[PDB]
Amino acid sequence: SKNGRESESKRLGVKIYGGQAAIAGNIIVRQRGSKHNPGENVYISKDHTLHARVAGVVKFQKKRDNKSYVSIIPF
Amino acid sequence: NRIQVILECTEHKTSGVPGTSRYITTKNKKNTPDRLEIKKFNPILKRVTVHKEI
RNA sequence: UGAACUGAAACAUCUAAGUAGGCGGAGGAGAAGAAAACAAAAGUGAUUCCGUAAGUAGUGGCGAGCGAACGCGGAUUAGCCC
RNA sequence: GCGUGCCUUUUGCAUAAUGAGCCUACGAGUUAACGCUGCUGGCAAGGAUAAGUACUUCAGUACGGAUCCGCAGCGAAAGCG
RNA sequence: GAAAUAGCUCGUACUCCCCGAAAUGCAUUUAGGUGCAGCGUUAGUUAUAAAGUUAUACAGAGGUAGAGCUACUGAUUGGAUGCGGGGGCUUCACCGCCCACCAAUUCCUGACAAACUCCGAAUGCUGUAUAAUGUUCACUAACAGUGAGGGCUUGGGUGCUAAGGUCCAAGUCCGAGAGGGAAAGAACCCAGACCAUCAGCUAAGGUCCCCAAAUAUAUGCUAAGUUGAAAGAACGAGGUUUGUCU
RNA sequence: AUGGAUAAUAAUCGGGCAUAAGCAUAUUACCGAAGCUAUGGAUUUGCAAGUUUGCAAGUGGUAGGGGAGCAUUCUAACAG
RNA sequence: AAAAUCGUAAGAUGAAGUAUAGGGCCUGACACCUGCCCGGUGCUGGAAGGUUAAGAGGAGAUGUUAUCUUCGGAGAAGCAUUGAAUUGAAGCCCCAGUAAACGGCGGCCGUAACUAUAACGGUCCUAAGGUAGCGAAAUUCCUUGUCGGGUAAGUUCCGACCUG
RNA sequence: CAGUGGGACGAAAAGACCCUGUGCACCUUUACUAUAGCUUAGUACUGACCUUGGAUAAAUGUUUAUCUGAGGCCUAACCUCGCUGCGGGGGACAGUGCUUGGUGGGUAGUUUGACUGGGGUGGUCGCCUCCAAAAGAGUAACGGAGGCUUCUAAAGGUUCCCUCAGUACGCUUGGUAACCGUGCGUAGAGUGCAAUGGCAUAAGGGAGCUUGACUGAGAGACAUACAGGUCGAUCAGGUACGAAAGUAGAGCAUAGUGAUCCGGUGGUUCCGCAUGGAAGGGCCAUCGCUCAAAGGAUAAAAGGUACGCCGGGGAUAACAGGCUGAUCUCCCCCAAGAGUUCAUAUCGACGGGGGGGUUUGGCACCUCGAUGUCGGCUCGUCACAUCCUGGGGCUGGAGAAGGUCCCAAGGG
RNA sequence: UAAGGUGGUUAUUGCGGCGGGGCUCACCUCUUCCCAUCCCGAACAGAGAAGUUAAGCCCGCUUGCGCAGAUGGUACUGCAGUUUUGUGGGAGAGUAUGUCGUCGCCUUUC
Repeated sequence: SKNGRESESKRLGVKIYGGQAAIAGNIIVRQRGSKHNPGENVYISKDHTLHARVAGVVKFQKKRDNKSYVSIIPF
Repeated sequence: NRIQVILECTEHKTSGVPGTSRYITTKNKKNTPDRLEIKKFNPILKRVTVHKEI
C-alpha cells in the first residue's frame, strides 16, 4: 500500500475556560487561525494563540455573526 | 542558490576599539548579487553602521 | 619471545595483556641503587617497600576503559673504585 | 456424600506440554575492596585516624594528625565573595 | 588460558503475620532484552492543614449520534420548458424552411456521503461552592517486579456486518480468586474465602424422583413430546385462541 | 404450534419421565454459598489506660516489598 | 645456479635429468570435423603523452631577540616549526595482438496461381547475431506434442516431424 | 495362560523440516581492513677513469674546483665454475638490510538492519495536513488520501489607500473566453509550493519611505520519559515609519530536518606547566555528515551452506485436529423462456434462502526435551447424499426399452 | 419637535418598493494656491455660495425577498434488565407565527 504516513498531533484545544481565573501570561486558546478573536485584556500571538494581559476571569461571549470574542474581566 | 552571508561592520576596525561586529544572514547568489550592504546596529560602537557582505 | 576467548551489549583502533605459554642464567633473595635528579624563587639530596596524595592531573573510535607524578608521614640507612 | 497428583513454562494445563523408578548422602544469592539508604551508639563546629613505634603475661594499652569529610558559594577562567 | 561467553532452557531447601501490581507509552543493530515514564512496598512530610472520591447547583468550549442540503463540495429519481448543436425531404445558396432524438440555463419534487455542513443533542471534560467518606491525594529517599495478555458488553477499522481472527477506545472479570447455579466449561449469573461450631436468614437458581425444598393456589394457551438447555431462513398451509373493521 | 434433507464408533430435556413435571401473568411458603447474622478464639493498624486491657476499621492472593521467629554446627561467660 | 614445489634460512625435490626433457590447465580411444565475436574480464608487447610513492631540494612564511624606535612597531646572527618550484620508477589511463584463454552469438513488417508459408525486400540495435551437426533429448513447462510400429488395451519404448 | 497389535498423542534420540541468537564453523567474491609472496625506486655493502647533458661559487658565451642525471670501460670488493691456492666467466651488476609505490581471497580477522497475520519476494523506516478518533486532550493496523528536504533583500517593517472569481447588457480587430463602460455579485478569488483552519473594519492588491531579518534578555504558560519543542508580557541602549498615538526582536499559522566527537574561520592579556613569549586550550559567533536504517552502535564492510553445528520456540510455518465458509457440493423459492401450441414430462437464464464440512483457503488455538509424510497390500467398520437387486408416483409412458422423483443400507 | 455628530445591542436591526422634508446635511460652480491621478479636480485637497430636494440622508407605509421562530410529536441518548421495556435528557426538519428596530451622550432648534 501507499497510505502509512501521518504526523504527530499538536495538542490544540481550549485552555482555561470562560469561568476560571488566569494571570498575566496564561495561554487561553491554541488555534490554527483566529477563530476565537481577542477582546478586552486579551491579545493574539504570531501562531494565533490567545494570551491574557492581566489577572482576571475569562469570558467568551460569542457575538457579531457567531464570532467568539474572548476577553478578561479584571479582579 | 541561497547562500549564507556574513555582513561585517565597515566603519569598525578603523578606531582603537577591540572587537568586530558581524551579522550572519542568508541571501541568493543569483537574485541579489554584488555584496549586499545593510545598515545594522553595531553593539560595540553603540550606534547604527553600514555592514557590507564579506 | 609471546596469543586467543572475553569487554566494548556488533566490530577492525583499544581492552583482555606484556596475562597464559615457550626458552636461558643466578642467589637466598633477585632487580634497582649514588643524579647530565626533583623542585620553583622556598628548598631536598642514592635505591627499595608501606599509607595518603588519588580515582586527582591526564589519556581514550574522548567509547569501553586506562591512570600517574610532586609534596607529606614511616621501615632501613653506606658509600665507594677505574 | 464430595473429590480429574506435584513442579516448571504459560492468556490459559487433568492435559495427550516438561521433569522425576525409589531411598540414603552431596547440591545452588557467599566473601573482599569501594559506596548509598533504614535502626542504634560516641563526640560535636567539629569528627576520625592510616602506615608505623614503645611496653607487655604477645595472631592479643599508650602513642602516631600525614591525611580525609564538614564549616561558603558563583564563574570555563582570571577573579570576586 | 578456563569457572571463555550464553540478551537461551532448566533448577533455586524452614515457619507465621501485614501490604500488594503489570502485560501500557517513548526510544533502541530494537521487537522473547533493556533505559525512562505509568502501576507496588517501606519510612518521613502538609495542621488554624492540604488534597483525593461521589453527587447537587451554577458557568463554560465543542461538531459525535441525529438531521439536512434550493446552505456549500461530490453524487442523484421523476416531470416542465430546449436557448443552441447532430440527423431526413426542398433546392444555384451547411441559404430562406418543415420535422424526431441526445440535449445549456431555470423552476418543482424524491433522496446519499468518514475525509459535506445552514443546524445539532445525551454523555463526557474543566472551575467555584455545598453535602456525604476520611489519607484513600500530593511531595522526598530507598527497593522491586512488569513491559508475550485474554474473555465478555458497548463504539469502530480490516475481513465475507465470517472466525475462540485481527487492530484501537469506555468498563468488568480471569490473570493473581476460593464458594453456589447452568450436568461437566479460567471469563456466563450470584458472590470477594482469619479460623472453629451436628446454629439461623438470604442472592442467582429452583421445590415429581436421581438430588434440599410445592405432585401449591388462580387464570388462559399447546396436541406438536413442540417443550422441559442454546440456536434457525426465504417460502407454503382450511391447526388453534383472541381484538378491531367489515 | 406445523412443513421446509441430512454424516459418517450408540444416542440424548443431564437421565427417569412428564399432556403437566411445557408455556404466559399474579401470589404465598420453603430450599439454596466460605454472602449476612448468632457463639467461642487468634491477629494487624489507629485512639486511651497502663506496663496487657477497652473501642473503631480490617485480616483471598501470583511477581514483588516489610516485620517477628524455629531448628542445625561451633564459640565466650554463669549454671548443670 | 632452469621453471615450479617445501623452509626463517642453510638446504632438498625437480635431477646425478636438460627442450624427442621438466612444470601449469582443459578435453578424453577411433572416424568426420571443431563456425563467428577482442566489446567486458584475464595474458603478451609497446611506451610518444597525462597521473603517480619514498628519498633529494629549500622560493617564502612563522616563533624567540641583540639593537633601533617618545608610543606603535621594525628587526641582523643563532636556534626550531612549517614548507612551495625542480627531479623521481613500476603501475594505471593509452596503443596493438590473443578465444583448444574466461565469456557471448538479436527483433519487427510486407511479399509467389486456392489456402498456407516466404526464396525475396525494407527497417532498428550490436562485438557477433550461432555454421556444420543433432533435436519432444539424462535438456520440452503447455505435453499423455503430432504421425507410424509394437500390445486386445502402451503417461514407458522405438522411427519420423521441428513450434529448440 | 497362548496369540493380534487399536490406544496409553507407546519407548529411543533437549526435531535433522521452519523461525530464531547483534551464536559458531567452513567456503566464495568485483564487501572492509590487513598480511606472506612477487615486483618498482632510493639508500649501505659500492670502487678507479672517459663521453654526453643540467646547477651552484669565482674570474674575464667559455674556463677552473664540487653536486647530479645517463652510458662505456677497468679490477680491486661481491658471485659462480674447473683442477687442488691458481686458471677461467661475470662485476660494481646481482644477492642481502632499512624506507617506499603496485599487485596479491594464497592467508587471517570480521560485517552483511528491522517491521512483517510463519520466513523470503514486494513495500516502509524522518517531518507536515485530513479521516479512522466514539462533540476536552491523547489514541493503533502492511487502514483510506496527499506533500517536504524549499523560497522571498523583497513574498520583511511602517504610513496612506483599493476590492476579489464569476455573470448580464454594449463595442473594429475580438471569437462572451484578451482590454474597455454600466449593473448584479460577502467571498465561489487570492494567500509561492499538499491539506486543514482563518482572512473583505483583510492575513488579499498598490504607492512612498526604510532594514526591528537590532543588542542585553525572558514575568507567565502549553506540550511533556529524557534529549528536545511552542507562545509570550514588562525594562534598558540606539533605530525605521508615522503629525501623533502607535507598530516593528522576519514572512496568515502549522512541514523545508541531524545529537555527540573531531576539525576549520573571525573576535577575546581568560589560561598558558621556573620566568617572558609562543604552540595549544577555554568563551562568543559560525562552517563541514541523503550519519535517508533520519535518538545517528566504526573514519572504514558483501554472499552460500542439501557437509553444517550449538542454544531455544508450538511466542512461528509445512501433515493431521479445531473455529468460519470466501471457494466446493447439494437442496429449495420466483418464473423470462426452451419444450409443434403448454413455465414446472424434461431443462431452465436474470435473482434470492439455506443444509454438509469430503477440495482449495482464512485464523494460528494443543503438539518442534519428535503427533513418522504420498501411493499400494491385509483387515475391516460406519453414513446414505442408492450403482445393482426390492416397492411406487408422473410422463411429450401403445408394448419392450427409457426420463424424472419418492421409500429403502440386507447382500453385492 | 426636528436635524447633525458619536457609541452599545448576534439582520425581529438587512435588501427592495411606494409618498413627504430641508437654519445644520448633501449635491452644486472653479482649479491661482496646499494636495493628487501608473490618464483624467472621476476620487483626494483647496477656494465659493447662482441653484436644488433631483439624488445621498431622515421620516410614514408595505410580508414582497431576507432574518427569527414556537407548543405538541419524533429521532437519538445516560442508568437498570432484557425479544419485550422502565426511568431522566431531548434534537434537526416542518407548521402556526413575529419583524420595516431598540437603548445612551453632545450642538442648533420647538
